[PDB]
Amino acid sequence: DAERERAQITLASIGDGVITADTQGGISYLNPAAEQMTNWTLDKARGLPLASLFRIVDLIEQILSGEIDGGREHSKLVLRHDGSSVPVTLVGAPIHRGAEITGVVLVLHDMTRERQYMARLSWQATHDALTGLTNRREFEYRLQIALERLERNSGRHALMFLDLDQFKLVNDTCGHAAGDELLRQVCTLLQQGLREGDTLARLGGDEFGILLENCPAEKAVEIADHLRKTIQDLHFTWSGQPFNCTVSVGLVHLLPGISTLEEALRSADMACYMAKEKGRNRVQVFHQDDVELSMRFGEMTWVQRIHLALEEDRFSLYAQPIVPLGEGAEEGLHVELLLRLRDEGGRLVPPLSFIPAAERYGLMTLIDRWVVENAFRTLVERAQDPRAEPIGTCAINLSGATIGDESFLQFLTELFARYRIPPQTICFEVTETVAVANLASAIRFINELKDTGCRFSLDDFCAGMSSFIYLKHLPVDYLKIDGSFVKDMLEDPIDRAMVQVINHIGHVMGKRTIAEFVETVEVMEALREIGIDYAQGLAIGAPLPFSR
Amino acid sequence: DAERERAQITLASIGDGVITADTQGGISYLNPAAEQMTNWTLDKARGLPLASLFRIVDLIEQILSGEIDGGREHSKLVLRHDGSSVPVTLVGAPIHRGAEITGVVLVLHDMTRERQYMARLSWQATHDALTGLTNRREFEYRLQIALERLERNSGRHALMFLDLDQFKLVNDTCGHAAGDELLRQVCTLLQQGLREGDTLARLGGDEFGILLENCPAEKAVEIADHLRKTIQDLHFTWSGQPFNCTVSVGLVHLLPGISTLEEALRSADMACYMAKEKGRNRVQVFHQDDVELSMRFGEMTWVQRIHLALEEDRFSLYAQPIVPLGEGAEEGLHVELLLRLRDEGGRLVPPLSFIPAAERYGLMTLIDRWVVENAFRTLVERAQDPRAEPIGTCAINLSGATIGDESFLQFLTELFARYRIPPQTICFEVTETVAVANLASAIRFINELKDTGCRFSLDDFCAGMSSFIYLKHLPVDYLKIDGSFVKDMLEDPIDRAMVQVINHIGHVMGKRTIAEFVETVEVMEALREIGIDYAQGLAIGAPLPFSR
Ligand SMILES: Nc1nc2c(ncn2[C@@H]2O[C@@H]3COP(=O)(O)O[C@H]4[C@@H](O)[C@H](n5cnc6c(=O)[nH]c(N)nc65)O[C@@H]4COP(=O)(O)O[C@H]3[C@H]2O)c(=O)[nH]1
Ligand SMILES: Nc1nc2c(ncn2[C@@H]2O[C@@H]3COP(=O)(O)O[C@H]4[C@@H](O)[C@H](n5cnc6c(=O)[nH]c(N)nc65)O[C@@H]4COP(=O)(O)O[C@H]3[C@H]2O)c(=O)[nH]1
Repeated sequence: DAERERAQITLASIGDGVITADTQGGISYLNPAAEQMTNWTLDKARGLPLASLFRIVDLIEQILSGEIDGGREHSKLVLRHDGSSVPVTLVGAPIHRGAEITGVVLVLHDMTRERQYMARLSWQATHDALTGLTNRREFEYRLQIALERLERNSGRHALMFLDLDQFKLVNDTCGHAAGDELLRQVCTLLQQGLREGDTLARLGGDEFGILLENCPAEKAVEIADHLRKTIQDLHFTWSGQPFNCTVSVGLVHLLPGISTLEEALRSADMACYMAKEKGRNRVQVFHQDDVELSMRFGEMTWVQRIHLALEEDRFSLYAQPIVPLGEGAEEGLHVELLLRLRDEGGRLVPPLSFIPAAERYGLMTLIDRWVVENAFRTLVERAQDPRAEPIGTCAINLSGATIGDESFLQFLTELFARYRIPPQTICFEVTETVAVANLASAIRFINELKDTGCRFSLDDFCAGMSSFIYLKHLPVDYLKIDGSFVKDMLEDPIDRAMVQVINHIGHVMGKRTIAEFVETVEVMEALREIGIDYAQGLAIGAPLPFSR
Repeated sequence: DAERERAQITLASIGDGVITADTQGGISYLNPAAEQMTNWTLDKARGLPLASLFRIVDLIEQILSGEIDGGREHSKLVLRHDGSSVPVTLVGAPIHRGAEITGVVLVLHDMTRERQYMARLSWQATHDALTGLTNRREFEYRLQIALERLERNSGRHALMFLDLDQFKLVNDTCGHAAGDELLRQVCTLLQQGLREGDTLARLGGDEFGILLENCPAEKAVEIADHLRKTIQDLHFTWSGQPFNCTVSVGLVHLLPGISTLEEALRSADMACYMAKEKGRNRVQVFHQDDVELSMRFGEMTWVQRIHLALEEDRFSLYAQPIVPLGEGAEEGLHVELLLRLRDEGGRLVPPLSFIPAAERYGLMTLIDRWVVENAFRTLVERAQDPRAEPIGTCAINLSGATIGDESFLQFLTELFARYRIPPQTICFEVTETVAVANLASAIRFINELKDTGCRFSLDDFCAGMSSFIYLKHLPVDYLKIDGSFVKDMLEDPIDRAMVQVINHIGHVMGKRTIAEFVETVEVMEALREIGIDYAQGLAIGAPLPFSR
């Protein structure tokens, strides 16, 4: 029928190569994109076998009907038979007649064409890949325009920082794929509650940004409380299991002309942190003098609380083993160090409660200098026993405060002299986020320490081009695959490939990989099969006391 | 007919949303990917108008048949009418019956899905986007494996660095799109001449890398000379105009176990530079003592040549104006400074001949200290005339040598005191490549200088995610759109969009843009329309003498 013309136009409109072949070989259809890719017109290629023209290699034109893919892209090369290869990502599917497998269809994507997609490159640079909302790049730009513009600048604006109180919980509990959905659902929820001419963004992690251009002070708080209540009223469930979904809002009434971008962002960040300190699931409006004193007070509260904890010897160190998945691998003992604080009452405080508050008020350099010294102090005390299990590696986490700290190296040279621990045994751990936050400083730090004999590790690493662009400049020795991927790796196929990608690129960049959150032997065997170097988790070993 | 089942399966296999509608509105077809995207089954959406269901916005379902796109993707949003937007890149095409425009077809791509493509992310990180060959990441990794491996390491390997002698010429003359084709053609040409188990890469720019694992010394040179002759025998033509296409090969006979990656790459780079110094279109085999003395000799030759040129006052400075495209924009005079050397004979030497040789032997810090001092010296001499055209901006190019040079700031503080030129007037210029080469150092440099009052500019900038990732960390004030894009912008549609992308993202990152190589008023008007801030080129003003 002439309905073929409609179908032919549709397939011609599509950018990807479309090859339709018979169950044995012979070509049925070729869209112009496939005709171009294969160097063969359908006029002169119809009925001729696929393999006896060009070649799809790394024979293959049978596993589609048998057992392979079913949606997952696979890297292949179209050997033209004259003008060499065309790099493609294949998608195969069997052509049926109910049960009768009559042929096979292939969806080929030219990896060379990627470079040409401009409207897509322009989008990604102005939007978050996951949510589809504007990113910090575009958001700060939009905020700056709102603060300097001459036209449409009659009223006052409103800036909100909305932190999803349960994002880490969902993500760590259910896996990366779950927390991505929670963010994907919270996005549309805020999107529903926002008028036209309003900027909604994801400024990273669990944080979202709202810009309310030309909005009165009352309306601005009324809108905030509503979005806060609607996230609270949102019932989030992952594989039937429900989550107590809620958000911490920080509001800033902005003024165009007199207020600045740095002040605007720093003010919304103070007020947001305040809603969290004031118990989470709260809106907090910024005020320059009053309810700003709360930060001045909080500084003194935490200076005293952290210092008291150091003099009262309330901090203790725990050790969690990291083991090689390598076949018959010996090596020394490898452990990561985990900090534990015991409150005045005598209860173990998890790092959730004090580390962010000690990060905010700038007391982390202290905690790091305390941790490193006690890790060396404990290593000497352990060394006293001849029969004791020798430690080949000892991973210690460093804050952005320490990376910025110019006096740290001297302190470490002083620690190495005093305790005589070999540098090689030590492996400092910095998170990909912390490194990118102060990029120049992380590089300069990493190199100064690597030259001392120490080792480096890039904790909580998530694959993407940016991360692999950053990884080029960070001379780390190891890569800690973010546990959220390792959690539901055997459940969601995207996270299994996300682990698979970190491993290959990690190895290509000459880095040994570590999988975090390896809770089950089944997970461990999955990672061993993939070729992950080390496993850390509950199936390996739980944190046990290191210090006294 | 039942051929609909074949077509339905094909459209279901495709990842992108496919909406087929009537000339007025009503829906004809929806693939499951479009059904998912639009929140409507074809069972319950057939015949109902497109606009009276969901909405494609920033009405639109008519310009496809009229006049718009014809292949170019356009950013749009599918407003679900219940669960807000889905970010997409649209491709429209009219459905015909010869002349009878019966309907319309739309190809929608979910920008959220981009994040999920893993096989594609893994590829891009191990391959060059343009050529499709392995990148430096993968190539160095493959080389390292070849130097340490226990299995398949009986023989000796061969490393080649093949520099395309005319790549800059084609690119500058014809435009970016031409030099990309030349590289695309040279790729398949080397690909044709390479056996199975051989690594062919593009280690950037005009440079390609060849790894010949387990190959005898004779065969290795025989293969080199052949690939050299076949590139020479390649007839390259752009829009009918032919180019004298040829390559400079540098060969290194590698040994697995005793030889190292750093040595391997540095040796192939020395021998390659040598084929260029020995007149280009040559293969050059590396030898540790003999024909290595040529580098020791070349150091002395250029130490003498550059120093002689400084004491003989043979170097002179030229000024090229950069003008704003801004409507009724005044400002001071903006100029870029260009270095000119006059050889012993009295002939103007173009920077092509001495800058790479003075970069290699490390004499650039010298030339930069000479340039900056004479730019300030000339500015004072110009200032002596009251009626003289005042200079508001003066752009000066800095080498990676100067960026690495810790004593430069002191030198500049010394120059500012001595000549009394205000820092604000000065705009130092560093190329995106030079910055990324020593990333930590460029950031630390840029910031130290920006704090002095100076300005910064990122010369020869090419849009891509990596460049926009780097641009985040480089606090430059301006962006010099690579002239190769500006050259054939009104000819190839990809380069017009490549200019368009740099401008928008550049402005989003709060940077003023400059277009290089603005040869015609027509080009200038094109860039003005796009919203480019400044234009530099022959239509604006040619380089005239600045110094004496
Ligand atoms: N669900 C699950 N969890 C597992 C499993 N195995 C280990 N874990 C948990 O994973 C965390 C490992 O630490 P991290 O991700 O590097 O993340 C660290 C690090 O970000 C920070 N931290 C801890 N100590 C220090 C320190 O001394 N200095 C600095 N700067 N940060 C520290 O706090 C976090 C440690 O908190 P912990 O409560 O010790 O949390 C530990 C541990 O309780 C598992 O199989 N399943
Ligand atoms: N086809 C075409 N070309 C145009 C047009 N307008 C200007 N040009 C050319 O574009 C070049 C501009 O310099 P650049 O791209 O920054 O690139 C610079 C820079 O990379 C380098 N350079 C020059 N002076 C210095 C210097 O003093 N120090 C350092 N480190 N590098 C320098 O050498 C290059 C300058 O070489 P020049 O021969 O002066 O080349 C000049 C100029 O001749 C046009 O409309 N059409």
